Amino acid sequence: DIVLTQSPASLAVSLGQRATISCRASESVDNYGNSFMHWYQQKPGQPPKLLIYRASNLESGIPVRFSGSGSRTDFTLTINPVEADDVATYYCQQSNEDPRTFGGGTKLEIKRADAAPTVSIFPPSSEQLTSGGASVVCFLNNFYPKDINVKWKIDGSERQNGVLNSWTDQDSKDSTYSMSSTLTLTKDEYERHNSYTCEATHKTSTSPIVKSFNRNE
Amino acid sequence: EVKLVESGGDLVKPGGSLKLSCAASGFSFSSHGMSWVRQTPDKRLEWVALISRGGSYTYYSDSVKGRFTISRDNAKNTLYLQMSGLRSEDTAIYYCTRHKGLRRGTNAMDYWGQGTSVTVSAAKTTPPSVYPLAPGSAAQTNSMVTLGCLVKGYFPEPVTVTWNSGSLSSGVHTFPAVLQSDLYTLSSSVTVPSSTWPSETVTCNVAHPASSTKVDKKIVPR
Ligand SMILES: CC(=O)N[C@H]1[C@H](OC[C@H]2O[C@H](OP(=O)(O)O)[C@H](NC(C)=O)[C@@H](O)[C@@H]2O)O[C@H](CO)[C@@H](OP(=O)(O)O)[C@@H]1O
Ligand SMILES: [Cl-]
Ligand SMILES: [Cl-]
Repeated sequence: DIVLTQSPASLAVSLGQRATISCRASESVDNYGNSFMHWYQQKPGQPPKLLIYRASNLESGIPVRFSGSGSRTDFTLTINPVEADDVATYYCQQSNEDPRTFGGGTKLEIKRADAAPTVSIFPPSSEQLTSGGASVVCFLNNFYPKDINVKWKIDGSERQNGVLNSWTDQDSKDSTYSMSSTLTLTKDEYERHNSYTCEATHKTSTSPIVKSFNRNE
Repeated sequence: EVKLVESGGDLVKPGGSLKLSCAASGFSFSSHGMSWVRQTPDKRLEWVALISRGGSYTYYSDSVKGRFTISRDNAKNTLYLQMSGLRSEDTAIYYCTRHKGLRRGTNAMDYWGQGTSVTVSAAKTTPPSVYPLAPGSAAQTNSMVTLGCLVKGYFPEPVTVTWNSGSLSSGVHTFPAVLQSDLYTLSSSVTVPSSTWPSETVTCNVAHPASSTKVDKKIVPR
C-alpha cells in the first residue's frame, strides 16, 4: 500500500505565525489532472474534520487561512495565521489507490506567555472511605507551559508512590493546560498521617504554589 | 441537517463478532460512497473499509480483509460493518464517514459521525464507583469555588461526564482516564462562583454505556 510520512511529528507556533506541515507519499498519488491527498483536522473529543480535498481545494466552511499545495509525492498544509482554536492533530490521507491510507499526524501546539496554575486539593470523600480506599485529588488548572512538576508531601515528606497524573490538551481559547494529580493509598495509610500537600513547581515563580489540608483540621 | 449516527460499539472477547450500524440522515445517501475509519488508543487514524454508492464495489484494509464485511441498505439509509475474528488490534473508536461525490476520480471524507467505541478484551465489564469531591471542611471561601467528582474502577472505556446535565459547560475540565490495577479512573473538575454553590445545586452526571450505568452525584458541603 501507499505509505504516507508526516513531518514534523509536532510543531509549536506562536499565535499569528505561519505553520507548515509536510506529507510525503511512497509513490505518486496523482491521476486525471488531480492529486488525491486530503487533509483533516482532529480536536480532542471530536471526530476528524475535512480541511482540504484533492491537495489544494478548501472545503466549504473552512477558513481561508488553511491552504494545501503539492503534487505527486510531496504535499504541504499551511496555516497562516495560526489562531488559538487551531490546536489539533492534522492528518493527510491518500485516496489514489485502495486500500486508502492515512499519515501518522502532526500535533500543532500554541506557544504563549507563562501562566501560573490555580491549584485545588480534595480529601478522600467519606463515601470512598467507607468503601475502604482513599484518593487525594489535586487539580492544577489553566497553566503554561505544559511540563509543570507536581510533588506530593505527607506530613512534610516527599511521596511518590501511588501518584498518577493526567493532562488535558491545550485549551482552544486561552491556550493553557490543566492537569489532575491523584494520590491513591490505603484507608489505613491515609488515616495514620495528618498533613497532605500537593505542590506545583513552575518557573512562573521561584516559590512553589502549595495546597494542603490537615486530616485533623 | 446532515447526520451520521453510529451504534453497536461494545466490549467483545477475542475471536468474537460484532455488528456496527450507521444511520444516515439529511442527504441523498445513495449518491455517496461511504467508509469506516477507526481511531486506535494511540490516537492514530486508520482507514478500515469503503463501499460504493450502490454497493457493488467494496475494499478493505489489509488488517481486516477476510474478517470484516462492509455493506449498505440504501432504502434504510444505513451503513453496516460486520466484524469477526476480533483481536486486540481492533480496539478503537469506529467512525462512519461520507465520501464527497465529485467526479474526475476519488474523494475525501467530508462528513464524520461521532463514533462508536469497540473494545476487544478477555477482561470483564466493570461499572464505575462515583465519588463527590467537595472542598475540605476547613477550606477557605473565595469568590470562586472548584468542585469535582472522581470516577473510579471501571472497564472498558469510555465514561462520559457532564455537570448539571450539560448546563454547567464552561469551567469544566475532564481528564483522560488512567489505568489503575487494570481498571480505569478519571476525574472531572468544575469551577463556579461561590454565590452559586452550595446555594444552588451542582451535580455530576456519569454514564458508562458498557455497563448501562447512569449516576447523578450531588456535590454537597462536608
Ligand atoms: C467511478 C470509478 O471509476 N470509481 C469509483 C468507484 O466505483 C465503483 C462502482 O460504482 C458504481 O457501482 P455501484 O455503486 O455499485 O452502483 C458504478 N456503476 C455505475 C456508475 O453505474 C461502477 O461502474 C463502479 O465500478 O466507487 C467509489 C465510491 O466509493 C469511488 O470512490 P470515491 O467515492 O472516493 O469517489 C470511485 O471513484
Ligand atoms: Cl490507514
Ligand atoms: Cl475534465
